[PDB]
Amino acid sequence: LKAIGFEQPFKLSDGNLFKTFNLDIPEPKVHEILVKIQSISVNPVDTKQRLMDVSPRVLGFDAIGVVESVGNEVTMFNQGDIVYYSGSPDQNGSNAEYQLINERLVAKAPKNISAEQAVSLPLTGITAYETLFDVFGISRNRNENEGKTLLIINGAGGVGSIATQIAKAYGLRVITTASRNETIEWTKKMGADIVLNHKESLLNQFKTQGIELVDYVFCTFNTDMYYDDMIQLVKPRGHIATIVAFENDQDLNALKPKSLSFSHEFMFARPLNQTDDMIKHHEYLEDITNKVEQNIYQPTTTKVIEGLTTENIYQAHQILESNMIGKLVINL
Amino acid sequence: SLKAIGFEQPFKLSDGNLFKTFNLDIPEPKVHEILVKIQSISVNPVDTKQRLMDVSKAPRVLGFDAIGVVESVGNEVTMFNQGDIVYYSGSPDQNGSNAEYQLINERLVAKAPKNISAEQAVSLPLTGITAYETLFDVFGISRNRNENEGKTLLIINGAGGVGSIATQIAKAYGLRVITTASRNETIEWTKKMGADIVLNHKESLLNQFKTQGIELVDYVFCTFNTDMYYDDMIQLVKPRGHIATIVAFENDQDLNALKPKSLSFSHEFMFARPLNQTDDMIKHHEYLEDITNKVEQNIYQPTTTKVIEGLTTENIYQAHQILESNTMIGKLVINL
Ligand SMILES: [Mg+2]
Ligand SMILES: [Mg+2]
Ligand SMILES: [Mg+2]
Repeated sequence: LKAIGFEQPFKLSDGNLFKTFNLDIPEPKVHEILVKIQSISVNPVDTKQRLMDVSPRVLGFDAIGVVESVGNEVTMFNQGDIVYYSGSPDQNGSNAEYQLINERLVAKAPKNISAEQAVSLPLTGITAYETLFDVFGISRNRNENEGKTLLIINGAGGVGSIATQIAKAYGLRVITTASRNETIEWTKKMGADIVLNHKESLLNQFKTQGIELVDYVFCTFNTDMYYDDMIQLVKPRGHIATIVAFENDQDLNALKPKSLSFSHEFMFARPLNQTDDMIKHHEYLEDITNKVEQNIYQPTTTKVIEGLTTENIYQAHQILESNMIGKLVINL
Repeated sequence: SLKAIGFEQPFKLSDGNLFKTFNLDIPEPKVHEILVKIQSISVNPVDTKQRLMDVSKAPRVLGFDAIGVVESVGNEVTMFNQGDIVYYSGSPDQNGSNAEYQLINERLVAKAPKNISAEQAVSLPLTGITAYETLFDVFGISRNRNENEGKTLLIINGAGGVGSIATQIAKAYGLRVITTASRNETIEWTKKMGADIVLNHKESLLNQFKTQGIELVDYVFCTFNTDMYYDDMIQLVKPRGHIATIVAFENDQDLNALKPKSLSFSHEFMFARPLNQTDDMIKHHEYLEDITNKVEQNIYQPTTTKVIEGLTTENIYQAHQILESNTMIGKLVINL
């Protein structure tokens, strides 16, 4: 099988240091299933994971494809199944013709949309579900979330786009931020109830528009810039979280006056730590599938590139690092 | 008129006993306020920190733990009658308990337990409300014992005021509690409070977990020197776990250290509810009432270990010195 990888970490200005590789096709460990890949997505993380040492390295943490084979302990899937998933950065990525993945991290993909559209959803969707249900602790019952408001700083990114949809489906009011006609229209398309401009004072906008302090705040870009804003905008005893690493250390005492909680969401904590509850990833992907088939969620692919090649993956990293509305996808 | 102990400007204890005795009018309670004739008070770390704040209008009167008898009530109070024996903590934005009388909103008060003395009961309001918020609000433990069984709390520095009562609460609600203590006095005391396992925070905590076969914990909170133990709390908590402090950091911290295990970090502040006049201020009443019920059932024990007799400037000063020394086990009380 073919794969795109690298031997050492690099910045793009170093040059295109992706190379092709020819590997075997293994058999699936007992709870593993083996997947022939149809399409993949590129995520901020691939650009971040490209900088780490190499213990080649093969990136890719979004995939959809057809189940080639499964292991003797598999009860969840069959050869033939069209499945999508994210996986984990300590196993070779989806940047390959074939890929091994544990069954508990996978779900059948929706069939009422194209493969290239459905593959916009696994990494971003799992991340958003973990943020809403595990971190913030919203109810699976829509009525129990009545009166709750979520603020998403940067609604137009991959996680922002799907989290908006999920939060709406589960009964929340969703406020997002977007600062140009293109990102404003997109977040509105995703279901935002109120759109604010993150390049101008947010608290001012809350005051102007009569917006009360929010239950939960979720930052998806430049958290250093918005740490104090998140604290100002959340209600006492509320909860703020990020999915973007900070560039600098912060004052945790700033959380004291309102007795706040701060969470750093990382969707790979479950697989990386082989947690008892890795199955939640399957459960979240399955809910996504159901809601896509119901037309409650819509996919978020806006750019498609054809061919899993070193020139392509490099271009995709150039694009991700420019900081995209919705998702970038590559078809094999 | 009423005697109150207070001060005109923030000061260090090295500046001497600048507490002063004031003669003040006895207030009348507003609609939902009660007027309490104070019997006993406790002195807490927060007293010593608040003694460093600018005084907006003189004098500043501290004191954030009280028990006494209801003298009167505002005209829509329904939760209490004249004569009721009640206890509470209150809030730093109003005159505190270092006085013969005090006003407090009814939603922040509960009747005290009847089976222990006033000097024992007053050890409980501030530490207990802080422990209930940490466990129920911050960590989100269940009111249902079964939902908590199989879970473990670690308390770093377990023998202080909040650590003492939290150990009891957590045990009552079904958790395993691991505490840390590093000298004979504190080890014995935390065991007496109910700790299942006691570890030494002067030695590698992770090495103690490995060698004793301790699984990573569900919840960690730190009651002293959080800068020193931040990285430890991250090491010892389970993936997607929750860590918290009730004391301020000296230094900024790397919040990316929370990322690998997708962790939550909370800074618990007991006064956030009254200071923001939150809609759910009644939780303070609710937690104080649960403490009273469990004391009367002999499930919780009071934590007073030192008593000073007399509300005087000398005694308040001596209490501040004792608290600043960070050597107290359990609680220090002053009887009026
Ligand atoms: Mg299932
Ligand atoms: Mg929670
Ligand atoms: Mg009641």
